[PDB]
Order: sequence, then structure tokens, then C-alpha cells
Amino acid sequence: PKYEASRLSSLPTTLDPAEYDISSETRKAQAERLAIRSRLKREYQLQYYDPSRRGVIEDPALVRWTYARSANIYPNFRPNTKTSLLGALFGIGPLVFWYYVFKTDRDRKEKLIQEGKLDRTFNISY
Amino acid sequence: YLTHQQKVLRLYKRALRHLESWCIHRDKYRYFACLLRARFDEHKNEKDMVKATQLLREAEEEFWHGQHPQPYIFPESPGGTSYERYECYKVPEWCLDDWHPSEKAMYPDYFAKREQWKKLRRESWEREVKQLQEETPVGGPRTEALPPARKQGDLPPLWWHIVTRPRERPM
Amino acid sequence: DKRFLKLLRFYILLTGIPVAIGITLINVFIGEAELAEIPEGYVPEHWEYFKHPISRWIARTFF
Amino acid sequence: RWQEDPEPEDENLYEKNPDSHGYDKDPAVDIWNMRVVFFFGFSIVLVLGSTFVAYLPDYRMQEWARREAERLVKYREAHGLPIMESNCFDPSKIQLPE
Amino acid sequence: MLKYIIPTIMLMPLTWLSKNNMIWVNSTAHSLLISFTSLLLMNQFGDNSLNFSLLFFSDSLSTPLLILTMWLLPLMLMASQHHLSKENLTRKKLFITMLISLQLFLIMTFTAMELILFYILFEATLVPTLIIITRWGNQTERLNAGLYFLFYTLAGSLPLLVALIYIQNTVGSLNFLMLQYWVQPVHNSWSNVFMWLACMMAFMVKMPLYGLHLWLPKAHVEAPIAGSMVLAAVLLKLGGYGMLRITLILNPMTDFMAYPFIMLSLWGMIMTSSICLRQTDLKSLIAYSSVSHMALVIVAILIQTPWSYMGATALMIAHGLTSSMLFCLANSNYERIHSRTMILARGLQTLLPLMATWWLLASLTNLALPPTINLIGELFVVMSTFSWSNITIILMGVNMVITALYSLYMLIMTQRGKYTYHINNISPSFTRENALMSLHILPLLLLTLNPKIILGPLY
Amino acid sequence: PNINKFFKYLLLFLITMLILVTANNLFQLFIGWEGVGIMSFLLIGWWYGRADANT
Amino acid sequence: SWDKDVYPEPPRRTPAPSPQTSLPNPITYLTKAFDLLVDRPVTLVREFIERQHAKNKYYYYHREFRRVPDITECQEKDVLCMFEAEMQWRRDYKVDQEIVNIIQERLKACQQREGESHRQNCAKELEQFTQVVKAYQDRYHDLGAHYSARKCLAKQKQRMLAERKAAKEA
Amino acid sequence: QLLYITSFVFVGYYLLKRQDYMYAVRDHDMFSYIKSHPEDFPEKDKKTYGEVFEEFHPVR
Amino acid sequence: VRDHWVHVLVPMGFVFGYYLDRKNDEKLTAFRNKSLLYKRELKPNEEVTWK
Ligand SMILES: CCCCCCCCCCCCO[C@@H]1O[C@H](CO)[C@@H](O[C@H]2O[C@H](CO)[C@@H](O)[C@H](O)[C@H]2O)[C@H](O)[C@H]1O
Ligand SMILES: CCCCCCCCCCCCO[C@@H]1O[C@H](CO)[C@@H](O[C@H]2O[C@H](CO)[C@@H](O)[C@H](O)[C@H]2O)[C@H](O)[C@H]1O
Ligand SMILES: CCCCCCCCCCCCO[C@@H]1O[C@H](CO)[C@@H](O[C@H]2O[C@H](CO)[C@@H](O)[C@H](O)[C@H]2O)[C@H](O)[C@H]1O
Ligand SMILES: CCCCCCCCCCCCO[C@@H]1O[C@H](CO)[C@@H](O[C@H]2O[C@H](CO)[C@@H](O)[C@H](O)[C@H]2O)[C@H](O)[C@H]1O
Ligand SMILES: CCCCCCCCCCCCO[C@@H]1O[C@H](CO)[C@@H](O[C@H]2O[C@H](CO)[C@@H](O)[C@H](O)[C@H]2O)[C@H](O)[C@H]1O
Repeated sequence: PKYEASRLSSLPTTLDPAEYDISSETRKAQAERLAIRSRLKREYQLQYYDPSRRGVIEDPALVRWTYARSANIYPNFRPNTKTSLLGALFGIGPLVFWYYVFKTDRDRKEKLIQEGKLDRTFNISY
Repeated sequence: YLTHQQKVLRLYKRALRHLESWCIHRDKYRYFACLLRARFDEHKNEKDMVKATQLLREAEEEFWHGQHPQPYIFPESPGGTSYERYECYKVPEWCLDDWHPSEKAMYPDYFAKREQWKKLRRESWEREVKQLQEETPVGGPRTEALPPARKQGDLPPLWWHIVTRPRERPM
Repeated sequence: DKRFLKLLRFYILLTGIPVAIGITLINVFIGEAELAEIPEGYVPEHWEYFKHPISRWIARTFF
Repeated sequence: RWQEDPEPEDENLYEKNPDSHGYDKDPAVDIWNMRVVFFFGFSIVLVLGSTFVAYLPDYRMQEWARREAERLVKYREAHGLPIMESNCFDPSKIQLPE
Repeated sequence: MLKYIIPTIMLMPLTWLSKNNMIWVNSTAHSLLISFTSLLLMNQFGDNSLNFSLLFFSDSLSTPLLILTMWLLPLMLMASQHHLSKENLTRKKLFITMLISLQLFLIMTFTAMELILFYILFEATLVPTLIIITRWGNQTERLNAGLYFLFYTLAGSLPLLVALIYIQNTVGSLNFLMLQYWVQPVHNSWSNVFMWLACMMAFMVKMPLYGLHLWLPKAHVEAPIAGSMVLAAVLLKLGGYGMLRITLILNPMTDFMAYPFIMLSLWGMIMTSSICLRQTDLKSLIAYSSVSHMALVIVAILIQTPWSYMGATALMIAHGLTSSMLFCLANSNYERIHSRTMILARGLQTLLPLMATWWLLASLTNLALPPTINLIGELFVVMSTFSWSNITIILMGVNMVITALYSLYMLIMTQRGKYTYHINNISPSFTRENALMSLHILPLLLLTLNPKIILGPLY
Repeated sequence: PNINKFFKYLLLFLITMLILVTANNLFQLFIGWEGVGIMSFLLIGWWYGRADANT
Repeated sequence: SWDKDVYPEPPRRTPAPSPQTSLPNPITYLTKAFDLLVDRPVTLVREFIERQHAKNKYYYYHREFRRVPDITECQEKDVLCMFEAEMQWRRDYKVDQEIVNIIQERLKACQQREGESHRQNCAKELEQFTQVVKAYQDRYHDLGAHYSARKCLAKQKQRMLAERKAAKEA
Repeated sequence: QLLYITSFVFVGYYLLKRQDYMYAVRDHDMFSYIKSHPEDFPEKDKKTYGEVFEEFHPVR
Repeated sequence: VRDHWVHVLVPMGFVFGYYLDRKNDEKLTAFRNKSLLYKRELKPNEEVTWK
């Protein structure tokens, strides 16, 4: 019985067939990843351990993340068949849906009240 | 980043801990622990590394099928019932710098000794930076490892936040 | 944090105790008005339509 | 590039004045600032203001309405009258169309 | 109202003639005294409003808004005096002058008897507000935020001016007492549809209605703390207060004209509440929370029932204090770490124990824990919209769940967990900061003991 | 170290439950209803440095 | 302390103690202790306070509002007459809210008092509650937040027109 | 500074005088025209709200 | 005192404002003791019913 990955349940690393077939080209890439991580670690630790520092060690990665998650969207937005259809589907559609739900409910209720078939015997708070 | 040997030894430790979770009773666990150790021993001297990798891959598939869905976890290990329990009590040492003078006055001996550590940190820092400069290749460090102090009177570079970290049971 | 709470406590009680004592004395040694029909030909002041002495004083003084 | 001053370092008010209330660098001004805020804010507005609200003379006539309702319910039930009528206004004063 | 207008004006000579080092002490003390005297507006009657003169009147709606307005001024001076410490003396006094002039316009706005007078003062508040944001905001984007704020308002308020003048030509008066008696029903026609929109859109943009709300998260992220406090606490309520008044003369057309705006609000509050769960900037999160809370007020005003009008009034007061608190709490973190990013500084309950209590209390009012006036207002609206249509309870109920999630998410992320290792400048809470927090929450919780005074004319 | 606060939260827990049990109207009952829920939140997340407790 | 006709109460019927046990009743002794330890000292303090009050007797009055012409007798747009008619209507509206509250209070007290026999023994209170709620609903329901005497009169005339129409076709 | 105040007040006084006179003239013209043309400003027949029919619009 | 004379500005603004509010009332007495609800006879020493 093979593992079937899903969006919310990743494939275990020990069952990943690419985990074992490791080439010299793949070891070279892993070494370069550890060099970037080590270079950033050193840059951080030099400020983190500095006895004269008091404040926040600004992290450009955090600044880039908060900037991307807001200000950078509209400049890189293109009106096309995808964003327009998603823009319409989840922008106007719910308002029209709820309009008909509530409008239909209220027309039915108002027609019964006028005909005197809605029980409002003790309804004096509104 | 894990060698073949490291992968095998990690599976052995992991498989035994899930076996212990199934067996529960010590005499029963001892019996099946020896049977499992025998299975690793039969292929101990495999030389054809292609076969060794296939044995490791098949073993991992076997572990996944037979793992305990609720294995035992040491209380303070990640996922344990006491993991991170005392983090709320861990306060960094720099917080003592903001104590009111009357608060510091209650521990005259502690804060006198604290000033000695701060003096030691201050006088050691420039040499720590220099040692890292002269020992680091041009393109920056390639690993996270740090060196010892080389001369006498020197301290290992970047020692403060390791030496002065909060106690595991700080209150 | 301890100092702020002491200061907050002190300034609340600074007027809080005089007011609490002042209300107790007023309720004991003055008391509330008692309901009565308007005597014929008498026009009460607007502050006389209220029961509690502090309420009457508020209406009389400010309102 | 241009001639611009460097960014100053943020100053911790507690360094010069460990007793600082955080209002002013001048200790005398700092203490007075704390006193007006605490006295006029808490002693006056909140304590006396809360007391003033507690004794508002029958705010919006709720108590008078209850007394008036009791008077009407007493008189109406004594005389065998309906406690309340559907008509707010006397029909004899109304001229319907057509 | 002259007993409040003149002493408010006198705050300006007081600030300019004070000793250099006593501008904050003097302006704070005397604006607290003005706030004290504002409790005399509680002389309200069961039938008639408090009609002072030909220009100004007070009733149970404007009175609570007046008291909130005058209370906020000393709180704003407390919140501002720290980040303005380096500012030179003359510019400090100009800042205080803008706050004072804002209060003067606001108290006149809420008591103006004539609607065109209300319009001019309603518009006048833009000028100082825009100056505060663009001149004393911190970042480059305050200039854009100033423009969006200015032109969103005027795009709606200019049509309101035409409608108001048109009404006076047709009716002969814009005095609100006169309109109470000379109001005539609004018949169906395309002319009346656009008269309705002209009468309402300006107030919708200020609330803000969902779809016209995009200016508000901008304004908050760029404003100084005092700007955020007055924006959230009072300036949003100019729309609600305006709608509560002008709906008098729009019946029965509101019966069907309100439908699109009820749909935008009912669905809008769930969208904005959901958006709060993913916001990365603390000020922006609080800003989106306001849009969701005010969507309830729009619905309440538009369905026009006694319960909905009482709930709308309580919500406006309750949100005013809560949102002002939340901005002040977020600002006190900003003054230490100089970033609005919510995930930057974590586990602050370990470092600032008492400030974490204020964070807890503010969050609990934001999610409307009973019996806070935040809950009373929300509940009264939920009760009245249920009669309007039983299906609304599903949308109202879902929003309550999402509101709790994002309120506690904000509390958990910033106050709990592990502290950030490298942030080593979290100095102890100042007396000023603690007093500022308590001057929000204490009146808020005290109002629970006598809620009637914030329930409005329909009480 | 915060045993005093712990016992205060247990007492507040008990008070909101008694409000719930003795309430004669739904608004009063709702006060106790939500009170016990919020006290549950504060006591379940007692060890707040732990992510699982906050979750 | 209050008018018994407005807030009626049946005559209370208490059974006499009729023990069928040799054990003493702990409630009897706690009642004696409570009367001695709690009630008597409380009564003494109150009697001291009532003596002080008797030295400073003063009065307050229930405001009387003379009747003025109602909205039916006001010429269109005559604000001076409309204002007095409108304020009177608002005062009556507040009074009618409290009359409903009195009847609801009677109903709720009957339900608790009659215990498990409340469904039968509270019929008169239930009937009175039903009638006043109907009368109140006719007057004031559906007027909206911007209610007035004008809107109330318009609603009544709509109801009158419906009643006349049905009566004709009969 | 004194002459600034005095100059403003002096000119302001006369401008206010003209302002009030122009509004008095407007009222004088309007009332005379209404007298001259009674047929265009008939005295309105006023009914009470008991006699006037207004539709009721329920808010439910 | 030259130190504390600025502290009278706002309190005097309130007194002046209070006084002008009362002056405003003297211009709105067209119906004093003339409303159908409250109109009555004057007491022997009374000149006006309110001011
Ligand atoms: C806790 C401090 C709170 C400070 C704010 C309140 C300050 C004012 C407190 C009330 C002062 C006394 O309140 C006032 O006393 C007298 C009673 O003697 C009342 O006066 C009434 O009774 C007295 C008899 O005693 C007679 O003059 C007369 O029958 C009548 O005027 C007033 O109607 C009442 O309002
Ligand atoms: C929340 C607290 C607010 C604090 C406000 C602080 C400012 C207080 C301003 C005080 C103004 C007092 O103003 C003055 O008071 C006296 C009381 O002797 C009143 O005195 C009058 O009250 C009524 C008026 O019908 C009558 O009984 C009688 O004419 C007289 O007693 C005056 O009508 C009023 O002109
Ligand atoms: C007839 C029309 C003209 C009407 C003029 C009426 C007012 C005339 C005021 C004349 C005196 C003005 O006073 C002049 O300005 C201010 C306030 O005093 C003073 O200087 C000021 O500096 C700072 C504020 O900036 C403060 O310390 C303090 O307010 C004061 O010392 C000057 O040292 C003084 O020379
Ligand atoms: C519906 C009722 C309310 C409608 C109100 C609409 C009126 C216009 C409001 C905004 C006016 C701001 O005026 C102008 O707008 C544009 C974007 O819109 C701003 O420009 C900003 O967005 C544009 C477009 O992404 C970017 O190229 C630019 O880098 C950025 O600064 C200008 O810097 C500003 O000067
Ligand atoms: C009804 C109105 C209520 C308004 C309330 C306003 C509160 C204002 C608080 C003012 C704080 C006191 O302000 C300050 O007090 C002291 C003593 O009086 C003055 O005088 C001071 O001068 C010097 C200090 O340099 C010393 O001699 C001594 O410290 C003191 O005498 C200061 O010159 C004044 O700046």
C-alpha cells in the first residue's frame, strides 16, 4: 500500500525516492544551500552577540514579506480572463446570491402578514 | 546531508522506539528488540551499495506500514506533553538592566557579579570578532561550525548567548 | 507596573472615599424625599419632582 | 550623496531618570504631568463623573412613566375600563375618506 | 453649546501662551476639565430634546458622541507627547492646535440643528485631519493616504451638498426640528433614487461601507497615533450620526433602496473579518476590524427599528473606545520596536505583564464579551436583524466566530509564545502608557453599570 | 510562580458557572455562558509559551 | 410600600408545622440563630436610620401633565400645535410601555407563585397579558425608529378603513 | 495693531448696515408684490390631520 | 501670578460661555408661560415663570 500524498499531508521524507538517489550534482546543490544559510547565520550572529547593540535586528526577509503581501500586488496585477472571472465570481456573485435569499424571504413574510397568516401574537419588540 | 550510515542508524533507533510502543511490557520488548537487531545484523556487511540502498528503502516502507499511530514521546521532546511548558518562565538576562535601583538593591551580591560578566563580555568582544575574520575564508563561512579560542585568556567566539541562556527550570 | 497600580489606587480613593462617606452621611442624616400629593394651589419647583437629595441638588443646581 | 544628518539613536527615558513616568525628560515636569492626568482623569472625571451619572434625576422620565402607569392601571381596573385600547386616538375626531 | 465651544477655543491661547515645557501639562489638564463639564449634557427628557438655541441642540444621540469626543482630546495629547518630543516647540503647538480645532468642529457638528450647518462642520473636520496625517505621519505613503482620504470624502459629500440645498428649496427648511414635522414621504421615481443616493453615499463612505472602505486601512497605517484615535473613535461616527438623522426624510424609499447596502454590509462584515485573520500589519488589522464592526451599524441604521437604533448607538460608543484602545496598544509596541508587523515581537506577556492585561481586556471587548456595552450593542442589532429576516442570524453568527478568532489571534501572536531573541529594548511600561490604557477601558466597563445613557433617543 | 493568579482564575471560573446556574433570564445566563468559555481559554492556555496550549 | 391593587397577591396560606419525627429540625434552630444574630442587629441599625429621617421630613411629587389637543386636531404643518401633540403622544407611548411591563410582571409572578399548577391557576393573568399586548401592538407596532403621532394616526386610519370595509361586506 | 482692528470695524460697520438694508428692501418688495397680486397667493384652506389621509408604510 | 495666570483662560471661557447661553434664553421667551401644557397663573411675587 503506497503512500498517497495530499495537499494537507506531505509525503514522508523517508519514502521520497529522490531522497536516496543522490548524485554529486545534488550534493553540490546541498552544499551551496548550506553556504547561504551559514553566511546569513554569521551575519545575524555578529549583530545578535554584539554587546553594544540595543534594539531590533532588522530582517530584510521579513520586510520583503510584509511588502509583498500588500504594496507589491497592484503594480503586478493584470486584468485578464482569470482575475476578471475570479473578480466577478467572488465579488458580485455573493451579493446577488444573498440579495435573492433575503429578498425572497422578506417578500414571503410580507405577503403572509398582509393576509394575516403570520403569527405575531406577542411580537411587540423590533 | 545524511550519509547512508546515518540514515540506517536513524531508522534503527526509530524502529526500536515504535516497537517498544507496541510491546509495552519490558520482557516482551526485550524479546522483539533482539529479533529486530538480528534483522539489521544479517545485512551488516553488505558491500554492493545499490543493494544496501534498496534494503534501506524497503525497510523504510516496512517501517511506515508498521509504525505505531500514537508512539511514545518523552514528555519534553517535541510533540510531548511538557514540550515548551516552561518557556513562559524563561526571561532573557538583558531584562535585569531595566530593573529599578531599589530592585537591584535587594541583590547587591548578584548584581556585582553580573557586572563582572558584562565586563568580561565587553573586553572579549573585539578579539572574538577578529578571530572569526581571520579564520573565515573569503566567500564567508560554508558551515555553521564555530571555532574554540586559540590563545589563553581568549573566550570562544560568540559565547554569550550560549553561556547566559535561561535555565531549563528557571523558576 | 506596581507603581502605576498604587498611583491608580490612590487617586481613585482620593475622591472615592470622601464621596462614599459623603453619600452614606447624606442617606442617613438627610434621607430621601417622601411621596406626597401636590397641595391644592401649590406649584412645585422642577427639582421637587425627584426623590433622592443628590438628584434634587443636581437638577436644582445645573439643569 | 547629499549632506543629511544621520538618524539619531532612540533614547530610553529610564537611563537619565529611573523614576520617569514617561511624560517628560524634566523630572519636575514629568511628575506634574503624571499628577494632573491622574487627578483630573481618575479622581475627578471618573469618580465624580460616575457619581454624577449614578444620581441623574430620572433620566428620560423612565421612573415617572412607571409611576404614571401604576396610576392609570389602578384607576382603569377600578372603573372596569380596558387597561389599554387599540385606538391611540378617538375615532370621533377622525374623518375617514370616502 | 457656547459653554463648550468657548472653553474649547480658549485651549488654543492656553497652549500658545504656556511655558515652553508646560504645553502638554496645561493642555491635558484643562481639556480634562472641559470633559468633566460635558456631563451636564445628560439633562435629557423622555419626550423633547435639549434645544439650546436656534443653532445648536442636543439629544440622546448627540450627547454620548459629544462626551466621547471631549474625552478623547486629553487622551490624544497623552498618546502624542512622546513621539513628538524631538519636534520643535512651534510645531508642537501647531499639532495641538489641530487637535483642538478638530474637537471644536466635532462638538459643533454633533449639535448643529440645521443640516447645512452640519454639512460645513462635517466637511471642516477634513482639513485638520488631513494635516495631521500628511504633516505628522511617518512614512512616504502618508501623502497618498491623505489624497485617498480627501477625495473619497469629497466624491460623496459634494452630491450631498446639492441634495441638501435641493431639500431646503422644496421644504423651506433644513432645521432638524422642522423636518421632524414637515417631513413628507419620498415617492418612487428616478429623481428620488438619486436624491436618496446623494443623501446617503457621503455617510456611507465615512462609515465606511464595504466597497468604499479602501481609504481607511491606508489612512490608519500612515496616521500618527492621535490621528488613528480620532479617526477610529469619532470621525467614522460622523457617517453613522449623519445617517441616523437624514433617514428621517427618506421614508418609505429606504424600504427598497437599502437592499444593496445591507447585502454589502452583511457580506462585507464576513469578508473584512476573514481578512483580519491574514493581516500582517497590526494597525491594518485593527483598521479592518473597524470596517466589520461598522458594517453592523450600517445594517442597523438601514432597517430602522427601535432595537436596531439603540444597538447602533451603543455600538458606535463601544467601538469608539475599544478601537482607540487597540490603536494605543499597538502604538506602544511601535514606540519600542518601530515596526507595525504583528509577527515581529512575540511573547510580550513575558516582558510586559501589565500591558498584556490591557491587551486581554481590549481583545475581550473587541469580541464583545457579555455584559460589555460592545456586546449589548452587537446583541441589540442581532435581535433586530433577526426579525428583519431570520436568515441573517447565520451571517451574524459566523461573524461572531470569526471576530473571536482574529481578536484572540492578535492577542496570542503578540503576547504569547516565545519572545523574539534579538529584540532587547522592550523597556518597562511607562506610567503614561498604563494610564492611557486605563482611561479607555475603565469608562468602557463602567458604562455597563448604566447602559441607558449610551442607548440613544429610542431608549 | 503564578499560583496566586491560578487560584484567582479558578475562582473566576466558579463564579461564572454559578451565574450560569442561577440565572433567571437569558441575558444573565449568557453572561455566565460566555464567562466560563473565556475562563476555559485562559486556563487551557495556562502555559502560554507552548504553541499547543495556545492552539 | 406599593399599591396592592396594581401588583396583586393572593392571600398566603402557610401550613402549620406537623412533625412526625423525634429528631429536632435543624432549620428551626438556624432560623432562631438567624433571627438573633442577623435580623435583630439589622433592625436596630435601620431603626436608628429611620429616626434620623423622621427629623428631616420633606416631600417630592408626581408630575402632572395637563391634556393638550392631539395630532388629530392639528392643522397640517402647524408646528406649534404639532409639537405639543407630538410630545404628549411620546409621553403616552412611554406610559403604555410601562403598562405592558406591569402586566408582564404580574404574569411572571403568577407563574413562579403557582408552581406546578401555574398552567391552570394563571389563566386570568395570561388573558390580560394577551389583550394588552394586542392593544399595544395595534397602537405602536411597525411604526419604525422614526415614529410619530402622525405615523401612529396613519396606521390607525388604515386599520379603521379595513374594519369598515369588512363590516360593509357582511 | 490698533489701526488694523479699527479699520476693520469701521468698514465692517457700514458693510453690515448695507447688508441689513438690502434684506429689508427684499422683504419690502416681496410683501408689496404679494399685496398687489392677491390672486397669486391665496390663503390656503387648512385641514387637520384627522381629516387628511396619509398612507401608512409599515417598518416590519 | 505671572506663573499661573494662563490657568484662568479655560475656566473663564466656561463662565463666559455659560453666561452667553443664558443670554440666548432671553431671546427665546416668546412662549414663556404661554404653552398649552405649562401655562398657569403667576405666584404673587413671581414676575416670570423662568429665566
Ligand atoms: C457624596 C458627595 C456627593 C457630592 C454631590 C452632592 C452634593 C449635594 C448633596 C445633597 C445636599 C442636601 O440635599 C438637599 O437637602 C435638603 C434636606 O435638608 C432638601 O431640602 C428639602 O428638605 C429640607 C428639609 O431638610 C427643606 O428645605 C425642604 O423641605 C426641601 O427643600 C433638598 O431637596 C436636598 O436636595
Ligand atoms: C458632572 C459635573 C459637571 C461639573 C460642572 C461644573 C460647572 C458648574 C456650573 C454651575 C452653574 C450654576 O448656575 C446657577 O446655579 C444656581 C444654584 O444656586 C441656580 O439656582 C437656581 O436654580 C433653579 C433655577 O430654576 C431655582 O431653584 C432657582 O432659580 C435657583 O435655585 C441657578 O439657576 C444657576 O444660574
Ligand atoms: C490694541 C490692539 C493690540 C492688542 C494687544 C493685546 C495683547 C498685547 C500683549 C503684549 C505682550 C506680549 O508679550 C510678548 O509675547 C510673549 C507672551 O508674553 C512673550 O514670550 C513668550 O515666549 C514663550 C512662548 O513663546 C513663553 O515662555 C511665554 O509665553 C512668553 O515668555 C514675549 O516675551 C512678550 O514680549
Ligand atoms: C467612489 C467615491 C470615491 C472615489 C474616489 C476616487 C478619486 C481618486 C482617489 C485617489 C486620488 C489620488 O491621486 C493619484 O492616484 C494614483 C493612484 O490612484 C496615485 O498613484 C499611485 O497608484 C498608481 C497606480 O498604481 C501608481 O502608478 C503610483 O506609483 C502610485 O503612487 C497618485 O500618486 C495619486 O496622486
Ligand atoms: C481650575 C483650574 C485648574 C487648572 C489646573 C492646572 C494645573 C497646572 C499644574 C502646574 C504645575 C506647577 O508649575 C510649576 O509650579 C512651581 C511651584 O508653583 C513653580 O515654581 C517653581 O520654580 C522653581 C523651579 O524652577 C523652584 O522655585 C520651585 O520648584 C518652584 O517654586 C514653577 O514655576 C511652575 O512651572
